[PDB]
Amino acid sequence: HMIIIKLGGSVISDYSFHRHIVEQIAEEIAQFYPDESFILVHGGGSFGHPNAREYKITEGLVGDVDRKRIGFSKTHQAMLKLNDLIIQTFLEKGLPAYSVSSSSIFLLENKEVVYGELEILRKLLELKFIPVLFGDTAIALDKGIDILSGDQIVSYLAKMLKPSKVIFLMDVDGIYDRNPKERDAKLIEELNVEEIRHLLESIGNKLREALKIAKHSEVYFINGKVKENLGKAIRGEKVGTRLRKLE
Amino acid sequence: HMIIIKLGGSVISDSFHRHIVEQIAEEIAQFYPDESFILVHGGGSFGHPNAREYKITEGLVGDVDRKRIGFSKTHQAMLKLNDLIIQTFLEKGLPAYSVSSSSIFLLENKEVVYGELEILRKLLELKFIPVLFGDTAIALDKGIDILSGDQIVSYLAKMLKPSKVIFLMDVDGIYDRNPKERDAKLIEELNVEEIRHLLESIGNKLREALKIAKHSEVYFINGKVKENLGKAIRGEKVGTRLRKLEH
Ligand SMILES: Nc1ncnc2c1ncn2[C@@H]1O[C@H](COP(=O)(O)OP(=O)(O)O)[C@@H](O)[C@H]1O
Ligand SMILES: Nc1ncnc2c1ncn2[C@@H]1O[C@H](COP(=O)(O)OP(=O)(O)O)[C@@H](O)[C@H]1O
Ligand SMILES: CC(C)=CCOP(=O)(O)O
Ligand SMILES: CC(C)=CCOP(=O)(O)O
Repeated sequence: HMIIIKLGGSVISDYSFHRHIVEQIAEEIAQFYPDESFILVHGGGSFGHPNAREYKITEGLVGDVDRKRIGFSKTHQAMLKLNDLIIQTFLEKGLPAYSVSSSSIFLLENKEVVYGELEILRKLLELKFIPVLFGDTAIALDKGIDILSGDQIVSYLAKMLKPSKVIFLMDVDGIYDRNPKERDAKLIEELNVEEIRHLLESIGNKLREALKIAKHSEVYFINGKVKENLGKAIRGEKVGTRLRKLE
Repeated sequence: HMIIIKLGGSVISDSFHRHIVEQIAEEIAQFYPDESFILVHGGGSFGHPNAREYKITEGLVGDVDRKRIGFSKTHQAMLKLNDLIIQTFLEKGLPAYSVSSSSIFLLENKEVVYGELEILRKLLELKFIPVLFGDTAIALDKGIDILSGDQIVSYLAKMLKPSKVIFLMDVDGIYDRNPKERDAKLIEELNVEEIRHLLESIGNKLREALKIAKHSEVYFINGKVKENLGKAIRGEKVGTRLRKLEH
């Protein structure tokens, strides 16, 4: 009875910010809160990618370690600024969004969460709060520092909290049989593991994490810039790309 | 071999005293990275108004829908002040990293009864400087509550057992009478019996200090004079000194 919604990076922003679509997402959620429990995870957007790439966080604690520590902290602060933008938008619509710093509760190894703290998340959901996490800088056991993607957060949360469904808000209507740039690109309504592996053999992080998530939850990939898509996915109606739970 | 420094809300705000934070950072730089440091700061003029307004200390009672929104608003203001302090520390070349207190702690009777400490340890190991703040917090009894900096410091003292805990205050230390009286005398060496004498006649800080002294040496110093922090870190004579309890 809990839904995890992953706000795409290109969805919420591009240091830009699309207030209108965040209001749309909040209004959509308000039609189901507080009857359903929601965890939100928002991407780095135009706030975290600048500093992460400028400081090359994914390289680890190598070379100029002092500059990399400073940039680690600056990138986290920028992500906190974006998180505040989103949280304020959600509060304005009457929804009690509450911020949870991903780097405070997660440890990384090989881009994957290998250590987590979920009790405060559980209690937040129990008191009918909407916890809002974000792709973040994170301490990595192998390379000191790394970038924890929102997809990995969602996969850890999926395998630990076993939500009812996981909804990915993307810039496209769902998963396509080819690159949507191409002219003949067709949208896959019902996704299966066969076409997922076929697509991977030729974004890929998203398909891999979705393969893992589908073990525990039903997955949706929808276009987050159209309001009714979120409600349709929450209500289980036909919308976007559906990846049913692997049985 | 690690020192916890608690920045009182009166020296960091009451508003933002950038110069005092800059002095604290310049003093800390004399020991980084040979000494491990954790920093906790209060609400000052950021979390105190919101917490007084939304009546967070009453818990989840009355109009709870407003209480949740105010809980979140207070946390966001705390994050804003935290960012001010963090950016100040970063400009001076110290890798201060923001740890969200409400993300890793759970309260009962205003005391931390649940806590996540592994990320703090990993931050200290990788020569980072964690910076926590007095915060809003989930309470197991009243739903929501205000987690003060003194309680954070007492919990971290129990768990991590720092070499010392240093309280930065508006005054030179613990006095005989109130410092507003002309004849007040500064107690340069505090013991259990002098503490107990003082309580029977701020008191929260003294109770927490009595608890902390079981694990660590405590210093009460004036945060407005730059050199006091370094005098306390090196163990020199400064302010009030509560030695670690023996038998
Ligand atoms: N078959 C496909 N179906 C859907 N999207 C695709 C496909 N092939 C390539 N893409 C592109 O990959 C992108 C995936 O975004 P992604 O990188 O997962 O977001 P984030 O940066 O938040 O992780 C989409 O914007 C889309 O343009
Ligand atoms: N016996 C005393 N010795 C020293 N200071 C005192 C005493 N009694 C009251 N005070 C004053 O009361 C004020 C309360 O400070 P407090 O708000 O507890 O610190 P913080 O800002 O860390 O919470 C202090 O600034 C201090 O000047
Ligand atoms: C700070 C940062 C780039 C986090 C990861 O972003 P995303 O969730 O992978 O879009
Ligand atoms: C959010 C809030 C009122 C924090 C209070 O912290 P502190 O007791 O001033 O250290």
